[PDB]
Amino acid sequence: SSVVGLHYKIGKKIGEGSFGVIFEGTNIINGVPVAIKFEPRKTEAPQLRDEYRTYKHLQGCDGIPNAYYFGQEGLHNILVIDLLGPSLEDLFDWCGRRFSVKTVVQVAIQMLTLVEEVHRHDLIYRDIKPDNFLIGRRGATDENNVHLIDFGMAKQYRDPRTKQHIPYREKKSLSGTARYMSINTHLGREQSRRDDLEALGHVFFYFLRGQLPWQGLKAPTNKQKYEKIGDKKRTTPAVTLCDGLPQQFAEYLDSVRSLPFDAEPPYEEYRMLLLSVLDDLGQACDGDMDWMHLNGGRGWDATINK
Ligand SMILES: N#Cc1ccn2c(-c3ccncc3)c(-c3ccc(F)cc3)nc2c1
Ligand SMILES: [Cl-]
Repeated sequence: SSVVGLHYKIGKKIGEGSFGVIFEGTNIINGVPVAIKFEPRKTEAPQLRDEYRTYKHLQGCDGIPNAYYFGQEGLHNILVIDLLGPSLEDLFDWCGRRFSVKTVVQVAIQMLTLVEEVHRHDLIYRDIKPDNFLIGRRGATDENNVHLIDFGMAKQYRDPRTKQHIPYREKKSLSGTARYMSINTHLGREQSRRDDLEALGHVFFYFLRGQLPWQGLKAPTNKQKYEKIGDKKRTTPAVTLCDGLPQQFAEYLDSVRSLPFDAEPPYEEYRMLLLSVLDDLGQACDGDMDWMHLNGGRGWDATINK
C-alpha cells in the first residue's frame, strides 16, 4: 500500500531539508499535487508533530501552505501540505548566483510581510534561509508569490493570552546555518523578533553581492568556524556591505541590529524603506523578477538548470 494519508499517493522523491524525507504526492480525490514529509517515529529528534500544529496556527495566511494531514503510517510520521515551486536559493543559482536590485527589493517586502505574519501569531522562525522561501508552481495564481515553509525551528516568543515576551537569557548552543544567523545568535542570546529580521538583512546582501564576506572561512572544527563567522559579522559595518549598493540596505541592517529585545519592529517602515529604493532608480514595483527571463522566457527548466 503505497498511498499514505488515506487520500495522498506517493509520487517523486525530492527530499532535502536536514536529511528530512520529503516527497511529491497527489490527492487522488482531486489530483492536486502535495508535498509529503516523512520522519521516523523512534528517532532521536521528534519534530514533525509540532510542525503540523505550526501550519494549522498560521492557516489561511498568504504564503503559508495549508496543513492537510498528519498520520501514523507504518513506522513513519507523515505530514501533507501544499507542494510549491523552487526555493529562492534554487532560482538564485539559476540566475547566475546574483539577483538584480529590483528583484531583491520586491522579494524583501514579501519576506518581511511573511515574517511579520509569523510574529503576529506569537512565533519566531529562527531558521531564515533562502532554501526555505519558495515560489508557487507554474500556472497557479501565486506562481511567483514567495511562500514560507519548514517550521521545525519555530519557537514561541510571547504567550497568546497575555502577549508577554519570554525573558532574556543566554547559554544556548549555536544551532542552524551560521552564514545567515544573527550576531546575537552567535553570542548565544535568546532569539526574538529582531533576529528574524537581521537574518533577513544578511539574505538581502547575500542576494545582492552573490556572496558574503564571512563565507568560505576556514577553521579546525565548527565552533571556531561558527565563531570565526561571528567576528567578521561584527568587524564589517553595514556600510561596507552596501558598497556600490543602495544605502537603504545598510540602514535596514543597522536599524534591525539596534532593536531592543522585546520591541515590536516597525515592519512597514522597513518595507517602505526598501520601496524607496525603487524610487531612486526609476523602477516600477510591478512584480518582474530575474527568474522570469531564463530559457528564452519560458521560465525555469529542470534538466538544464537543476
Ligand atoms: N532546503 C530545503 C527545503 C526545500 C523545500 N522543502 C519543503 C517543500 C515544501 C513545499 N513543497 C515542496 C517542498 C519541505 C517540506 C516541509 C514540510 C512538509 F510537510 C513537506 C515539505 N521542506 C523543504 C526543505
Ligand atoms: Cl559558508
